[PDB]
Amino acid sequence: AASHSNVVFPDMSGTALSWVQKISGGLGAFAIGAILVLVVVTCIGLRR
Amino acid sequence: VGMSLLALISIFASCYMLVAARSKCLTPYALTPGAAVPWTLGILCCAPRAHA
Repeated sequence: AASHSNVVFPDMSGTALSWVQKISGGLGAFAIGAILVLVVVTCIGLRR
Repeated sequence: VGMSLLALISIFASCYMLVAARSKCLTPYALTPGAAVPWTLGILCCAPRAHA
């Protein structure tokens, strides 16, 4: 019989979760940049 | 109870001072038919959002 507690979810520092973190970080940086562009544009538009 | 009450008193005093400073800075602009200086409008929020 198995000698472990049979838990499978890996650590957030594992290779798979490192890849997921990197991809999510890239997409989040893109989204934050787009938010900043929209905010700057709308503030300039409202200041007129 | 004493510490909580003192903290609430201090935070209320600071908020009142900010509101009073805002009112004192933006009071002369409602006594003229002039503009509100959007530079100051951005930092100092006022009731007229778009009008005047």
